[PDB]
Amino acid sequence: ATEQNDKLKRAIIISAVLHVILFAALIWSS
Amino acid sequence: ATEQNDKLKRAIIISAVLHVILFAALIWSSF
Amino acid sequence: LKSEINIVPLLDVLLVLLLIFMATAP
Amino acid sequence: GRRDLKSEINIVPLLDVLLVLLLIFMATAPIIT
Amino acid sequence: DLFLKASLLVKLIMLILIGFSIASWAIIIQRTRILNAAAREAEAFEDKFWSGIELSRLYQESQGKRDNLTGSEQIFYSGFKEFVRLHRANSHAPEAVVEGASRAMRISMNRELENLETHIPFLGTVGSISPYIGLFGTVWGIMHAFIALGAVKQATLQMVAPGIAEALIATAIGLFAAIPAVMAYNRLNQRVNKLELNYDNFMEEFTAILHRQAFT
Amino acid sequence: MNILDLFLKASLLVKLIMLILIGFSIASWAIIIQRTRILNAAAREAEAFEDKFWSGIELSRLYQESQGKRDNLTGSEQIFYSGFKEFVRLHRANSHAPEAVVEGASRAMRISMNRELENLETHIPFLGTVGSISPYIGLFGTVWGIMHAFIALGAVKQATLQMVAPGIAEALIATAIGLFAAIPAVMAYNRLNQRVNKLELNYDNFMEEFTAILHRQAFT
Amino acid sequence: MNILDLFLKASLLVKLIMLILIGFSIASWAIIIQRTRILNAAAREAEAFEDKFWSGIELSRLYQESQGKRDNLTGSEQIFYSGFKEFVRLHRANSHAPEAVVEGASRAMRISMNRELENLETHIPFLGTVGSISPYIGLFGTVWGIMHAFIALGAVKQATLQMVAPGIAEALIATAIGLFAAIPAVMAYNRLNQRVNKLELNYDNFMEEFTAILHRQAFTVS
Amino acid sequence: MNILDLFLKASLLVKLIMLILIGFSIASWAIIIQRTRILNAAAREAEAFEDKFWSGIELSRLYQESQGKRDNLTGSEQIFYSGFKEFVRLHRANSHAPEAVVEGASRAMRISMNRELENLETHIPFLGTVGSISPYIGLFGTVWGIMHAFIALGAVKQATLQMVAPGIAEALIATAIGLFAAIPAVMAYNRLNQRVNKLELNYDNFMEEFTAILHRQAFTV
Amino acid sequence: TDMNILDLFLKASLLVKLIMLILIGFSIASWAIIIQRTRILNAAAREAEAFEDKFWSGIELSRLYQESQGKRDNLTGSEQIFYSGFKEFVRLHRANSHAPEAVVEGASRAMRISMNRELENLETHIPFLGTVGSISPYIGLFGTVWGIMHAFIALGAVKQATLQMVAPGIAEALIATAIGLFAAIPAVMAYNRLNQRVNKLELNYDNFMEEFTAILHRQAFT
Repeated sequence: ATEQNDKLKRAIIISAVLHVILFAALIWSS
Repeated sequence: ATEQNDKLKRAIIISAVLHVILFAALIWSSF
Repeated sequence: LKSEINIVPLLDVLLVLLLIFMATAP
Repeated sequence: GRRDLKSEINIVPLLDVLLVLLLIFMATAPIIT
Repeated sequence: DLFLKASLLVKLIMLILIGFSIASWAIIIQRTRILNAAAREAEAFEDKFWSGIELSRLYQESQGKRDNLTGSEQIFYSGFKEFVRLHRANSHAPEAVVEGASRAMRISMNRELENLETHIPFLGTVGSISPYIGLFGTVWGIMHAFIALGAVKQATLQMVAPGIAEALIATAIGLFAAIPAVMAYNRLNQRVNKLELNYDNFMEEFTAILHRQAFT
Repeated sequence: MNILDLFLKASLLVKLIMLILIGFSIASWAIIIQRTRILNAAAREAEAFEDKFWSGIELSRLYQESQGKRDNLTGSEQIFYSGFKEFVRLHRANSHAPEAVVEGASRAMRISMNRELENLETHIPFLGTVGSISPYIGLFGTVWGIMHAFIALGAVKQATLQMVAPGIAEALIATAIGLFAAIPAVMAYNRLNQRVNKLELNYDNFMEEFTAILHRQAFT
Repeated sequence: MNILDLFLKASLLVKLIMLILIGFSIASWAIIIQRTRILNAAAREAEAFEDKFWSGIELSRLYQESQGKRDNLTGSEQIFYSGFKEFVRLHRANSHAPEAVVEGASRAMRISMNRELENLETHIPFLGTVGSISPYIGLFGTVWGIMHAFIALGAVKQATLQMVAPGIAEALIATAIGLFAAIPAVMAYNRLNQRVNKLELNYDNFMEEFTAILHRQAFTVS
Repeated sequence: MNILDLFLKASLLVKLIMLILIGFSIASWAIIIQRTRILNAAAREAEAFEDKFWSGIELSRLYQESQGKRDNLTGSEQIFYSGFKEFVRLHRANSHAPEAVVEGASRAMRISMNRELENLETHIPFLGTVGSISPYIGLFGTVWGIMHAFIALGAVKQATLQMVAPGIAEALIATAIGLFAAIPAVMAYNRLNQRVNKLELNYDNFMEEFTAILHRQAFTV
Repeated sequence: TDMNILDLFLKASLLVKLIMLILIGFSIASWAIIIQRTRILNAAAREAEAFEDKFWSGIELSRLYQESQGKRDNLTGSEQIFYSGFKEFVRLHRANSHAPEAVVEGASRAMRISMNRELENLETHIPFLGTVGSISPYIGLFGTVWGIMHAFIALGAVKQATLQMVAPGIAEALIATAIGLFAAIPAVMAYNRLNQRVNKLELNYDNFMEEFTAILHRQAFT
């Protein structure tokens, strides 16, 4: 019904934290 | 029969003149 | 339909960078 | 049925020759100095 | 400014790419206005056709707006006009009458789709070509650099700088013409494919009710 | 060296291009993980429904079993429920000729197939834009960055590679991120369109094969 | 000093690659100019015959009008003439079974329709070939130019990249003219195949209409 | 060997890109071997059933042989078994029109044909993406290596080979491995995809043949 | 250019020897396949029109089947489709267990199987030109990158360096791309042209098979 939008907001939360920790790990390498 | 080869040769000649004009315009701009 | 990567303008950047090394005159 | 033929512009081989050429110039800059 | 001092070839290349930029924006705006109208018009007609009002009444409506007949109305009117023409001539069997009428739909439906998409193929060329017109602009800028740099005792970045400037500007305008065109071409082309399926869907269900009308 | 130190000093335009391309990377990875989960569920559900429907259970039983869960219905089960509901409505309430009720059911199926199918392809055409424009937006950020460098450099009386190279290195970031935002969208858009086309073909074959049963049932 | 004297000074291999890529650019633009006019005429002739076929004239009267141009027939008229000839032959031969007459007429249309399309697409595979190899022929000229430059740079003791500027310049012109020969040919190959597929679909759709007419006529009379 | 220490000392981004491209290279070879084995077996086994079916054996005898193999079924035999089982089920269950048992068999054949083609074209779509984007993953690693070369050339009033070489070696290796992961997929993908379409045309012709036989059988009653 | 390619091959690292040997091989194999397949597609094109002319001569098909048994172990192309179709037609017509409608499609299977076996004999090495035309420039480029890395590793053994000493190592590495493109260009031209020719002969065999199955159908019912 509408829960697929909340699943999309959950999907944005996991892609955002995965990119934040990727760019943090990349910066931490130097 | 043969008219398609006439229209082909006409297209070859037109395209060759168009290339000669294009490469003349490029070479003229090189100076 | 398909969609590939288009990077043709990267040739333009590489040709400029290549010329910059040529211009250094060591 | 029918066959098909390889019509597309593969730009990758050209792109890789320009990258290799840039990398040669870039590596040799401190050799020429 | 640079455009006044640049070579005659670069003036033409920059004017072609600025021309493709303003033309591709004008086409993107205009096709979006047209496809918005055509989508709203189509769904508004489908609800009229399936209302349970009899087809002869919708034909009398269409006879009044014959001039501004577009989209599903212009498919419907062409099909029903040909159906009435052949059925009132009575020269053929009912299964043949609806076959001729269904062709008069398909001709009219092609005539509408070829009017909706009329400039969309050009955006496909602008999005494909603008990178290579940039690539030609940079090669001509690089020519102006190498012909000087190969003809001096020791070069400098100062003497090649106008060749770099002409090259990078021609690439920047090439990308600026390409991005709106390659973005909007797939968007507009997918909206045309949606209307093609919508009209093809109508044409079959309208052919089916005519087949039952003809045997009745 | 660290990316944040180069980001903070950069021109407003290339700094804005970074936020666009990072935004496309963030969004495209969310859309890929969301869509691939939805298409996996749809593929397994449609395959399970073809095995249920063709098992030889009577359509009266299979309809009332379907009707018990109508609020959360999807895929071939939605197409069946929409078709049979309209078939029953027309053949019971109006009792028109067999073709007149069957075309009405076929229309009701065609609507629900289009409605289910666009619910599979909700945000897929966004990946088609990201995969096609992202490398060009990256390259525009790089070309602008190299020009900017030369504009700052051009005041110097005699230039050298050492003073322009930091500006070129800062400018290449927009090409690298323009590709990093593109690769995953390219891989996914080309694959998800195959999977949706495979489901479209499955639903379309179910519509024809079920329409033949409604046609024969109404004719008898 | 200028592109003219650079081309005159260039190695014999770069001159040969120039003549090959100009030769393909000449030939591919000639094929595009010919084929776009052929497909414009064929698409118009198909629509201009099919309206007449659907004008309500008897097929026998249309065939009698077409017999007077047997030496000149093309497109949907040549598909119609091939279909009707084999129909009016097979129908009379035995007072024959209608399925066997109508299949034979539909097959006479199909073979005549495939025989017509190979006259429309005749040179199109050459555009697809020119568009495929021209990047590689340009790139071969580029790599050979860079090799000859780096060999010459290995011979002189005070080596510097200033010594190879004209060698890299002719190598870059060779790839640039390679993509110039490629691009019109690749875009035109895709575009002319879309046009031939649209026109093949129109001929295929006409064979179904005419097959239904023949099937209904044969089952009425036989 | 010191080569492992040089790899450990490379940039974190290039270490990830090497794991992605070496992962794609290994997965590409594993798919090319596995799909070549499967498509060889499926092409041979389908042909070895078509002759059996056309041997002039009565189809009920062939079906009761196939009932003894019901867990091992694949290809043209799984299409046959699915068609004949549904034909018998419908023709036995009630007095149905002969078109209804022919349509039911034709459907049961469609479903099992599609379901068997999914078992053949399992990892060929992925192999196609490796052959397509592997050079562009190498290109991204190459631009990262070039960037690490320029940021070193900018650092000191006279640079040296030992300072720039880390960026160059990362860029050359990312170019080389990007090509090495593409080559197997680029040769095999079009070949394997044509072999799946070869079997699709075999199964579609077997369906057309067997449908005509079942139609001609049903109309005897 | 004027540097010795055998001296280059002797000096270069083991993997550049294998890459040059593979690509030179591909080129030789590519030309050998193009020459051989050009003769075979020429012979098959003559056989197809020569047998079709014999078939429509009005001679009784049982006489052509007797003539074909005079070359049973030497059949090719269109005559092989005829012989194998007529063989299976005679074999089934003898077993009266099959109605004529159940003979004709059984015989048409023996035709379709035989046409497939003939096309495998025409097409046999064509899908090798498709790999040489597509991986060859990538194999050449993988060789170069390796040769360029080898040149800088050999240079880096001494801290004192000059462009004059590494420049021949660059030129010796670029040969792998030059050969890799030289093997690719003929293979792309010929893969497209040989597919175009094979696709025409498939269409002639398909048209012949529909023409002959109609002759079997009316003869079985007569």
